[PDB]
Amino acid sequence: AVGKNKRLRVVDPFTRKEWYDIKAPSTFENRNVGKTLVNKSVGLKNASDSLKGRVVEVCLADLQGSEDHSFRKVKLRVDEVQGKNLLTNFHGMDFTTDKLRSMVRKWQTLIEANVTVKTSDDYVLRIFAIAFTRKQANQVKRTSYAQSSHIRQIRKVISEILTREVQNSTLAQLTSKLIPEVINKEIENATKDIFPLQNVHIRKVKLLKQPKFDLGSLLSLHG
Amino acid sequence: GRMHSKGKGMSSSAIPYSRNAPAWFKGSSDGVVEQIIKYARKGLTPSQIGVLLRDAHGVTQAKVITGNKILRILKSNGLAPEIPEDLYFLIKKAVSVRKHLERNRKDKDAKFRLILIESRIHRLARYYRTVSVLPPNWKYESATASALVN
Amino acid sequence: VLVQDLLHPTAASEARKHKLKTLVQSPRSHFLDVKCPGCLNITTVFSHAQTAVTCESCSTVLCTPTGGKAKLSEGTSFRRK
Amino acid sequence: MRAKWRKKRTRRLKRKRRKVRARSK
Amino acid sequence: PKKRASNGRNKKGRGHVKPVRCVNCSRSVPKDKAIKRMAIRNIVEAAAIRDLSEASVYAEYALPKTYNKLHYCISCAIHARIVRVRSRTDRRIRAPPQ
Amino acid sequence: SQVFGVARIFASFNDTFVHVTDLSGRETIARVTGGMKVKADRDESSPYAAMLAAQDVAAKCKEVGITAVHIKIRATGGTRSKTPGPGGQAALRALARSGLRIGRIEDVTPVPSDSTRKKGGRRGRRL
RNA sequence: GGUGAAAUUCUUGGAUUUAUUGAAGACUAACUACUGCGAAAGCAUUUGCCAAGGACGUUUUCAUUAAUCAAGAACGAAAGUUAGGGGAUCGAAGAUGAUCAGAUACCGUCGUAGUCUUAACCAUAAACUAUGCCGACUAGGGAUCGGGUGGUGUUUUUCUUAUGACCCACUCGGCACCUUACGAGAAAUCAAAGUCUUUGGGUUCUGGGGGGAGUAUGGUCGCAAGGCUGAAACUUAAAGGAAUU
Ligand SMILES: [Mg+2]
Ligand SMILES: [Mg+2]
Ligand SMILES: [Mg+2]
Ligand SMILES: [Mg+2]
Ligand SMILES: [Mg+2]
Ligand SMILES: [Mg+2]
Ligand SMILES: [Mg+2]
Ligand SMILES: [Mg+2]
Ligand SMILES: [Mg+2]
Ligand SMILES: [Mg+2]
Ligand SMILES: [Mg+2]
Ligand SMILES: [Mg+2]
Ligand SMILES: [Mg+2]
Ligand SMILES: [Mg+2]
Ligand SMILES: [Mg+2]
Ligand SMILES: [Mg+2]
Ligand SMILES: [Mg+2]
Ligand SMILES: [Mg+2]
Ligand SMILES: [Zn+2]
Ligand SMILES: [Zn+2]
Repeated sequence: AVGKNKRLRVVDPFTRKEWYDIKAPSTFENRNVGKTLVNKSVGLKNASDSLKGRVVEVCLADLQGSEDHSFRKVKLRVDEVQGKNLLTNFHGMDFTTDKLRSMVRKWQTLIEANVTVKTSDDYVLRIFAIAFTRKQANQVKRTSYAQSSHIRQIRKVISEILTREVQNSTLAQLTSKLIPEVINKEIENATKDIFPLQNVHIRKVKLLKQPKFDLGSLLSLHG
Repeated sequence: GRMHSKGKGMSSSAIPYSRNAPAWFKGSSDGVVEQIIKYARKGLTPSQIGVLLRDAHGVTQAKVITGNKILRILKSNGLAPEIPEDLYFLIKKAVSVRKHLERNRKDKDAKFRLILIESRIHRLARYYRTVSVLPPNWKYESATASALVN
Repeated sequence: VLVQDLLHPTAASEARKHKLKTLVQSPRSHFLDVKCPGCLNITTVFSHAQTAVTCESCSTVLCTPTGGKAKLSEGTSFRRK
Repeated sequence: MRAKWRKKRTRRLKRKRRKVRARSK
Repeated sequence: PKKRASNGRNKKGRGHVKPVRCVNCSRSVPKDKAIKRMAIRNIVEAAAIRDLSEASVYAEYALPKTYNKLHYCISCAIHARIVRVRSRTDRRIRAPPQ
Repeated sequence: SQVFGVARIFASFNDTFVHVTDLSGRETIARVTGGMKVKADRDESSPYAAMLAAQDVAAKCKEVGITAVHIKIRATGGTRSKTPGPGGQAALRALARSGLRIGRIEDVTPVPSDSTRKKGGRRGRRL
């Protein structure tokens, strides 16, 4: 603190600022999230200008109530500023590091699957999958690896499933499908033939490309 | 214990004791011979023919039933090919490798493999010359090899 | 150990031992009389096929090839030769 | 002295020797 | 002489194992001669848990664990007492103590 | 009932950060680092400094109106360290014991899916 | 920032830090093992194409076609050499800040060449299992990977299912490992390093005290660095190996 740099009045900037309201899409339960803080609107350079585009990454348990959804995470992009309220849209789903890493146990093969897909709208989504190989309750063998061919087959199946599930309906619809882990269950059901399998999750949904803006559609996700 | 790899395997067919025709098998040796001839005409190599006999029909081994090996039979009828079967196959394999190499150049493993194949072919050629199945001057190259294959 | 009759061993032991490594080499494979559910014809199919063997009269596919022993086509019924 | 270092020294010497030879030529 | 029949490595059937860097000093070490200690530490220290609990919104909360595999070059390991020098007769024990 | 922010603790092996932001994580409410509070240069990382920083942060938070924080704990990451510094735990403790509310705690250390080359060379830091 | 402590360096024209993004080139974490494959060097993101391959199964076919190899070939880590492209990181040289009696060393900060790639070259490494290859035989024991057999064995369930995954038992081939040696060995140790004074299954290569020396010279191959080949004079009673207190 004694060391000084060469370096070759409006104190307390929070008095120059106002609070807003994070409004999540109608897909979730706890529809209002929390508070966001922005500078007061100066003539040319409004408050609503430097807001639309902001990402609020929040826990999925703090939207649904139940803490069986604690490991999941959701990015929400601010779109329409109501005046005090700001309406968000789904931007990206995530897994927290403390579960993803937890589930990567040694002595079993992890199967990871990618896919890029358009929705029934024009949303380009890259969605990821993790599946692990299970010690089938009977086993004496201290491992339970899958053979490479089997793994490949599983991956293919997963990809197919993902393609089927996206391309068919809106991003909102996809989100709805995702929350009670239906897709995962479906995947599990599919892959019971190829290999036992366990801890099947869609980890990570990444948005890449969105259509125009379409205000009406966005609104139809609120009220 | 293998000829070009470190491999040490012992997987092989084990021919039964009795030279005599199996007790359950009826038919006739002549019939078998006829079948073989037909197969040859159709355009099959001895091994393939043998396999067919084993599978679709009651033939265990041709020498067990007819008294003669398939190749011999083929020769007798005037159907045994210009190049012996195994050698031909080897040549074909070599040609494929060569073709592959022509397309992509940096494949060093492939190149290495090709050399091995060539060596094998040469060995076989030498054997054949000694036995005088091939004309005693027959050589294997590249274009010529391709021609032979096709 | 130490003292054995190497000439005539127990049958079970022989069975356990690999083909070739037995006292005298003999195949473990066998031939089969295959009855197709439709027509009354008997075809002699070798237990370790390789080829997709059909009945000589009608194309039905009696056996599909696998690693070792070939697999029969469900509707078919066999009898060991 | 490490063998590697000795080798290096030898190499160095040889370069000089080579140069000398070239000059002579 | 050979101090170890394993050569201190664990490879044999391989030929070349890709090197991992040391987590302590970055001494590039083969992934088998690597000494891999997988540390599952709790994200909050044992004495500071109660306070955190008291603080926390939503009672009956998970409190996660942090996960990492650590790779020590053998010298570093020796220094930091992850591994110790053993007797000729009891070097042989491959089973972990616990 | 609650106003939420993001605590963002970044504790390297030397010098420690606290950094409260809003839920969006774009607008900031006090940084305050370990080097600010203790001017002894080596003590930038030491728990005491971290604690002090946390205390300072808390006051600021109180002034603003942020009753509650989610904590994001971070080590240097990438090629470097990965193990959290000495003054992260202390900072957390300080945060806890200021009357301020807590919930949702995660590690956000930038772990690579195998990365660029690490600093030090083959034989590394030979001390 | 960095550190054992510092300093070098960047910073109110706002460093660090936070959030979204974008580009560029790297690399392929965790999974990852006394596991896989390849002649070795080596080889982990997905998918497609392109040929190749070991093991196994085989009442298929040829019928001694084989084993090992002076001559000759093919590949051959990393550095290094030309000329392009790329140049994020890391970094021989360099700068440069400390530490020291010195410190153009370790530590710190930068940083050309190099690191990546495309055409050439280079031919070496503790290129190590410091164990040449092929074959036979001798001793138990569990594992494990690849395949194949037999189990009214378990589960799956869409009713029998049929696969798949397990479970048990056997079997070839592999990476290993554990205990004993009745054999070896100077011993450390070794299921080969055993079946050797009770000495002969087939073969290629290499060594003959330590230095001088992988030097001198002559070839030869390299654009060059270098490689392969390789002495003698003279010198010396030891150099060494494994174990011991
Ligand atoms: Mg053999
Ligand atoms: Mg040979
Ligand atoms: Mg020693
Ligand atoms: Mg191998
Ligand atoms: Mg090596
Ligand atoms: Mg030290
Ligand atoms: Mg800034
Ligand atoms: Mg594997
Ligand atoms: Mg990976
Ligand atoms: Mg030679
Ligand atoms: Mg290089
Ligand atoms: Mg220097
Ligand atoms: Mg200096
Ligand atoms: Mg340095
Ligand atoms: Mg050498
Ligand atoms: Mg050697
Ligand atoms: Mg001498
Ligand atoms: Mg000694
Ligand atoms: Zn029929
Ligand atoms: Zn280290």
